Amino acid sequence: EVQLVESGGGLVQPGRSLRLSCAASGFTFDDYAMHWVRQVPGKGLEWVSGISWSSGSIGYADSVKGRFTISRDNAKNSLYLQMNSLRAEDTALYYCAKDRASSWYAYGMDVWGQGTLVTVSSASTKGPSVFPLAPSSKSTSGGTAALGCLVKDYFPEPVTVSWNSGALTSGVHTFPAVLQSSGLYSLSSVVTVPSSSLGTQTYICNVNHKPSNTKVDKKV
Amino acid sequence: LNIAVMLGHSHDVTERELRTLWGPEQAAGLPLDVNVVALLMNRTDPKSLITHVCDLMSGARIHGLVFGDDTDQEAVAQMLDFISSHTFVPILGIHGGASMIMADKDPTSTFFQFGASIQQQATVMLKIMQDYDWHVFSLVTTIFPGYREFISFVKTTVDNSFVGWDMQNVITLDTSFEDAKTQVQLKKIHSSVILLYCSKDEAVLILSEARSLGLTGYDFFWIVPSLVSGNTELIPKEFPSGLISVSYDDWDYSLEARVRDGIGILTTAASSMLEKFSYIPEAKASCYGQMERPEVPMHTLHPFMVNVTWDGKDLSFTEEGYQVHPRLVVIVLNKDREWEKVGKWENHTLSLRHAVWPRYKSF
Amino acid sequence: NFMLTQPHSVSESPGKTVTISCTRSSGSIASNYVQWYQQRPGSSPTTVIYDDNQRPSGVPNRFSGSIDSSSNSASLIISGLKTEDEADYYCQSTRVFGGGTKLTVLGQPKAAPSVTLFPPSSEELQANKATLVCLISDFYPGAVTVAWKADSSPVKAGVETTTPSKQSNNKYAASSYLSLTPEQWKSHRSYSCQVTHEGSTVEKTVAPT
Amino acid sequence: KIVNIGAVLSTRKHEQMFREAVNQANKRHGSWKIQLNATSVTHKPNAIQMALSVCEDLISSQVYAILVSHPPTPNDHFTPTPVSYTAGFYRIPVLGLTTRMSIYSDKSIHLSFLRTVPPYSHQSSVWFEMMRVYSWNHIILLVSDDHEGRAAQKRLETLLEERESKAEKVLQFDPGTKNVTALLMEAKELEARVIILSASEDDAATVYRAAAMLNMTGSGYVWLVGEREISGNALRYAPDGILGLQLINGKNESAHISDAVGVVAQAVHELLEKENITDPPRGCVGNTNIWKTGPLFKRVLMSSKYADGVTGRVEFNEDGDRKFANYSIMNLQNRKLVQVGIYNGTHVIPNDRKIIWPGGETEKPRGYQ
Repeated sequence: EVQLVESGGGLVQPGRSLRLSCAASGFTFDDYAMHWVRQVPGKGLEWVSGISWSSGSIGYADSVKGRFTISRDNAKNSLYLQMNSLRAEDTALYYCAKDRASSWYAYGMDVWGQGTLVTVSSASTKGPSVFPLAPSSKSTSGGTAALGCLVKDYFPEPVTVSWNSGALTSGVHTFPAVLQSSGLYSLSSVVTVPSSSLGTQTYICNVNHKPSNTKVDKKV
Repeated sequence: LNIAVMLGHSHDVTERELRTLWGPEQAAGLPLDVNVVALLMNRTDPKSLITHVCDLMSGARIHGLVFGDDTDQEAVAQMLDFISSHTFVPILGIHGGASMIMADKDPTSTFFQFGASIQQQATVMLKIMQDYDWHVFSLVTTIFPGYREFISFVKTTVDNSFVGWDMQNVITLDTSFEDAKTQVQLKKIHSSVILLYCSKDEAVLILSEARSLGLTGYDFFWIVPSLVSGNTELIPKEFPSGLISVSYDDWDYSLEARVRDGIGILTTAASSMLEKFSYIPEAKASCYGQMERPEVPMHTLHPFMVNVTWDGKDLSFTEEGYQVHPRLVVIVLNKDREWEKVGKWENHTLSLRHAVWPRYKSF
Repeated sequence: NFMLTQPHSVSESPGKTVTISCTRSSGSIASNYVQWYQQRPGSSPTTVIYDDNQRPSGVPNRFSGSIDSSSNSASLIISGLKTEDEADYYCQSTRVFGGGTKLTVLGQPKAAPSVTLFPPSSEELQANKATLVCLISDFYPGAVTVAWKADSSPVKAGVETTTPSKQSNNKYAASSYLSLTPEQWKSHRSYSCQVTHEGSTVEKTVAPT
Repeated sequence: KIVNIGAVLSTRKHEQMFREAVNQANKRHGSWKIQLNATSVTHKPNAIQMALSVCEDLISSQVYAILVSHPPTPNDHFTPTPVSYTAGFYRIPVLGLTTRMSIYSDKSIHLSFLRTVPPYSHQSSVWFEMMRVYSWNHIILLVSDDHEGRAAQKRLETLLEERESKAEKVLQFDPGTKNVTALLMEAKELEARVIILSASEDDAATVYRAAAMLNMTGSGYVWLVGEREISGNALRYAPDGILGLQLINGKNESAHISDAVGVVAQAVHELLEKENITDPPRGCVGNTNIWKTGPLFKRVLMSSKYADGVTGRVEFNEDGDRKFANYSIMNLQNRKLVQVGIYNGTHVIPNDRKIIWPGGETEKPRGYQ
């Protein structure tokens, strides 16, 4: 039946260029216009550009205008999106869509593609930093205490964090790693311990990082 | 009879002195005395045309109307034909917009022109080619309408007579011919003469393109029909010297004679009808209104307007509505950037002026 | 142009009817068309209803269209059924897409989220850094709004949030981080972490030292 | 800003349908710029009064394109000429809906006129493709001659020249003739038995009743007729087994309007995005200047098209009349009109229904004899 296939994306340093490819199969390639809708992780979708049935009617978004170009070939059933001078905020997937009429004016779309991945960042492995997060000033709700260790600026993924050589595992919560604008990753792991141990018991967090070969123990 | 004429702001700008054809006694040797009224008009819009013609119908009753204008619009002739077909008024044009011959008209119309069809011009070009002994050619044609008749007619004519013509290759360069399709297509044309036929702007573009690269030799002659250069006075710099183009007479056969000839045709037709019987049938009461049913029995007045003589030179029409005996005059360019004349035509012969082409400079 | 808005999230136990709105900013909603998109997580978006009230070949009816003007809006009405069809939604009119709302079927009973706020460490202030840690655990559904306020107005610069993920006991957990400087940390009087859960707001406030 | 599109429709209700369609087309792509208003007028009696109405009621509002339609009550004795002639002066394109006469197929007379139906001459193209499948080669062409014979016969002959097979004696007759048996007798003593008929409505009835008295349709003498030959006079003046043709939509003006505006609206705004844009003249009287951008609008409207609507897939050819039409092969069995097949494009698709030839011989008759 109708199916859209696209690929050819990957991590690219800022200031470079790229050229994706989207191929069709089944439905007639000369009868329906196509668009290029891009998502954003966490947030919603957005519009990028579009192409007419043959040529002549080319549309662009606000920020897209001038930076990227779009062209199509009717012979081998392929679609091309040529871009240059990428920025850090243009990290997202990219979808291939087929319209319903013979033009891009209706903005309608059906039978979306399968997506891809392209990211803009400065690739540089860096060691993590472990900081002691101070707990509440001897204030508790039901006898428990909120204290933990924060590991910051490790990249690639993943990292493994344990407490006092894994002696106690109950009450800990390994929250998922985050991704900020800088491209680094961070997470905070807290331990629920009785508030009577504040100032009388020492808790040490153990951090394991394989890409950077870093192991640092910090006391809260 | 109250046959009326209608010109406007033309070479005969006399207006007051324009009442010289049948205004005086002129040739009062025929019965059925006819009074002629002259009009004037500056612009020709369809609503104005219908209103004027139908008001003249509603006013002093008219058995004919000799038109003639000064613009170059093509649809004026067709509007005139449409008016004639729905009013039973034998309108015939002479000079101006209502002169360029169109295709076959409706059978019930009675609209006759004073021009020459494309076939007559093609025959004149072929006669010149045979007389000057350059019987090799290669046509070039754009997507301009009416090209199918020209190509088919010339192909049939070459294959119908002996002479010994050698048609090299027909090059039908279509579309906008912006940059690419000109060069690839215009690569096998190497004949002595070309027969380009297109629109004025298109012809200028092709001639300019071929001047630089394609064909600008001393014997690479160019022949063009009348429609391209039927107005003159807008010669471009791209046009080379020696643009042989047969055209309907403009520099002779003054309008004062054309109107006299038309009035004579109508008067002789009326006299023939009077000899046949004494009916002088009416034309119409009012063109608009609540009246829609036909009133003419078959044609009222039509078959007696052909094969009609005018005491000397004779003129006849055909079923399609052309001129059987045209008076086309062929002109060429020279060093003064103005076509004076070269030869003329006749009943069915050329009678050229220059014995041998004097090897005119291409540029 | 304009900005298309819709409720953040909605939940409903199977059997009843769910309602989703999509409110126009300026101009009549009838001036241009409206369509909705169905996408399951990890899959590709596909059309469910297009051109006001229509269904493409393959849609099992059920879902119905509504472009009732009311207060310049356009709603989505679905007959009573949950099954496995419960995911995010988007309303698109012209070159603009909606914020995005998800359908959360009701299984286990709901529980209030737990929010803990960690002020930046003193040792962090030595390195000219100040990161606020707001942690959310054991909440359902995994769709909350987290923002930071400088005690008199929301602040969006430098804020970070984590998408909720499925945990062991069929619940969700997340976190949030805000990067600030020690100069701005002590410039304001207090900072708050606001979390909204199904119309219920839980807030934690912290002060320097 | 605001652009206008006139129309000349048949009845009052069709005006409401046109307004609804134009509103629907406006609602899709109306991001500022265009608003695409509409102007309306109804058919009027006479012909001169009609050509005056266009100049003072339609051209008086800067119409970018006029939209003609066939009159409801009268026959083809009043095909719309005046709209083409009056609007052709300013080179304002006019879109035809259900006008089929093969005289507008050329541009020597009608300078700017393009329709959405293959008028009559494209029926000849079916004769080629249909003849090959049923195994007969030699044909005789029996055609009328007012204007259809000069076109319908010419198109088939020039198309059959590529196969290097030539048709047999192509006879003709004057319109509205009686006692044509003398002309038909010459055709009786010939070779091919696959006589093709293509004439007018009243004329075709004369041939049918005359051929019956000469026992020319009894066995193995197959017939092939056009759409108009069968038409509405097949109830009591037709033989058994004539394979006619019928357009799949034809008189469905409700659908065509919803798609005629679907191509104009697509193309008007594409032209609006350009450098040299000139509006058309405001009034007929006082102006004699050709619309400068008229040739540009005609070219783009003729090429792109491609609006996928309810009538199929519109795609204009190089000179007007839309190509790629859906035909249907008819048949006559006991004064009935059972279908036999379907023509989509460049290929005839047969069916599962057996057909009856002129004589009841359920087989493939041999044309050669």
